[PDB]
Amino acid sequence: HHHHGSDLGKKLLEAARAGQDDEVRILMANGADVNAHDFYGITPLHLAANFGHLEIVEVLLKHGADVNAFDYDNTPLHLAADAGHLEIVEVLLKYGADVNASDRDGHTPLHLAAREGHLEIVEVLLKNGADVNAQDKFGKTPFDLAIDNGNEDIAEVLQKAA
Amino acid sequence: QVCTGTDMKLRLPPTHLDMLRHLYQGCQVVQGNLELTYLPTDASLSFLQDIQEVQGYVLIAHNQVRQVPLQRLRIVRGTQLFEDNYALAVLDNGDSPGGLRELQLRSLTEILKGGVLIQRNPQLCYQDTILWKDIFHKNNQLALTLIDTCHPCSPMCSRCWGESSEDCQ
Repeated sequence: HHHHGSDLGKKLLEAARAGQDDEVRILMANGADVNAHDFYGITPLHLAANFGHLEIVEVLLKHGADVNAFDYDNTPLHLAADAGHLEIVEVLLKYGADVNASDRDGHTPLHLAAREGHLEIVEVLLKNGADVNAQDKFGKTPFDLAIDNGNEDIAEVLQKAA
Repeated sequence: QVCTGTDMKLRLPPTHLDMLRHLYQGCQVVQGNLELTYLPTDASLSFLQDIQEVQGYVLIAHNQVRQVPLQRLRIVRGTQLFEDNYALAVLDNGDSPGGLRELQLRSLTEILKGGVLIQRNPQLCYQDTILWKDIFHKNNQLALTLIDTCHPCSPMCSRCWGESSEDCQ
């Protein structure tokens, strides 16, 4: 049967995904669970971080959403770093997102930013304490991923930061 | 080979079964949403046997039937989405009791866009054993999956659509 909290959690995942700010804020004032997740552990923070919705990210954070939540794969910081959302990365970090969290493959966000050729995000990560020596389950490093991905500029930055 | 789906959603139909038959009989590819709703226990659904593709969303809801012969459906494109979210929605099927026992979608491979919603199906088994991430397409990895959580899967698999060896993922 239908339950209040679950339905509001559903609505919240939906709205956070869709980028609907008004809906998200309203759902906040109605007590929707900021930490609701789907079958795969996807939280509203994950969705917003990934689909580039900055307002919604800040709102969820201020309402206490778990910055370091793992879903089936990773943390919100991973998603934002992989998707090339610089500001979301900065906010996430400002709110205590772990710069070195490792996903189910042992990727850190530095791994993903380097793989995806996002340089400015690589710099923000480094400046925030990212470890260049982090090794994924393939024994691969962020420098490794940058080189493997045609990212040589990013590689130079990483090499200089070691 | 080709047919139009329907826009009716959760709205009450009653002759309804006949329209569904005349619509989908023989149809391989659905050019709209496949909405199967408010079907009673004695309903004969065999005219769904040919369905291969669905361009819209699949909606299965408020049915008393124990089975929905969708075994031939390989792909849901999700160019239209139920509640703007889910390409597959199986809701409230239920009330020997009625209601969907098993999804049995043996051929389901790709869900191109949109998520999965399976809720309040009191007789249904195995929905939670399926690896849905494998089915979602490469750019669909972030769609919402909300599903409720029975004999074990056939030992010949532990991921299955139903009890039979034919039902393994």
